Amino acid sequence: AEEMDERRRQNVAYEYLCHLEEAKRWMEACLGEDLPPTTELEEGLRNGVYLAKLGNFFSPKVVSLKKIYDREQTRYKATGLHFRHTDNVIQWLNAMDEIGLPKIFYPETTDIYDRKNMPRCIYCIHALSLYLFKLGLAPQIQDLYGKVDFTEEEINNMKTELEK
Amino acid sequence: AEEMDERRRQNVAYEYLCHLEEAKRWMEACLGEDLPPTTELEEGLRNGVYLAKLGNFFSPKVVSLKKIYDREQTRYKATGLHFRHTDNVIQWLNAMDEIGLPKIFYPETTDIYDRKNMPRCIYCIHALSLYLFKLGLAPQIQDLYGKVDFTEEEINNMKTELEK
Repeated sequence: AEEMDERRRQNVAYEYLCHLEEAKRWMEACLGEDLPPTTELEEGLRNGVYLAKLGNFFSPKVVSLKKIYDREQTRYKATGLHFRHTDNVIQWLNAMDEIGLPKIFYPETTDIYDRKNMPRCIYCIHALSLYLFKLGLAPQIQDLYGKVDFTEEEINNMKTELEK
Repeated sequence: AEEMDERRRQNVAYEYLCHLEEAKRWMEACLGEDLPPTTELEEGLRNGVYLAKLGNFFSPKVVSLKKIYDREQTRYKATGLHFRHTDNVIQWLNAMDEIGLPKIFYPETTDIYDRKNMPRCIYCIHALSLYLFKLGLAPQIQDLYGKVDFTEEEINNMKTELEK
């Protein structure tokens, strides 16, 4: 009975990993390049490069690839996050505003850059996917709730990450 | 400078009130009846009656108006929530699953019944609205961010509610 609030927690972690995995595959399907491992996707979206590319994918008229800061992430891999990376997240936000995705789904720059609330970012990706799909601008995102598994260590890691 | 994290907080509350107002009007537009005041909408969705009605509106195959418990909410007005109201929320959930709304957006029964996380409910309504609109089953939800105002007292009440 007391272990219920300890197993339900395991479930949340698992479900979030599935949603992450789904976001990862869909972005890859759209971008045509590999994204970091599902287990490291959150940290891998922080510099906003992938998001800005996603923006270019559906709203090219608003997000030019040549104007993305550290497009190859060489700077990021080398020194880490830089204040200028924030512009990338903003380009993505502008991309979504251009195509009509309702703002209630938008995360704040800090939510992704300072990783204050990455889940909010994932949820937005998912909503953007549903919106893009209905406009016939991107493939449908997958649903992997039960077809995908993760090691006990990964669920455990995600669990503690979703708490403290 | 210290009042920034106290004004930004005011903004969040305001934004949420706008989202609630938008969900309220859209549901009314779909249902053809009045819903409680935007300021009391959250508490007013707890018994799931309006949600089940929303369910019947887009998936009558799954939700029969006659199988909604306390459809007139007479029980509710008399005595508060009753365990049997939980079924209404569940009918709404089944409605969404039937039309194919991605599960990532679904709140848990407890989130709305025990009011553990009503915002999750509101965000789901918005995703549902976006989806239903693309299916041509319902009118488009409005964007009221700037067009609408609330009293200071209301912004304030919502603010403290969104914290402790």
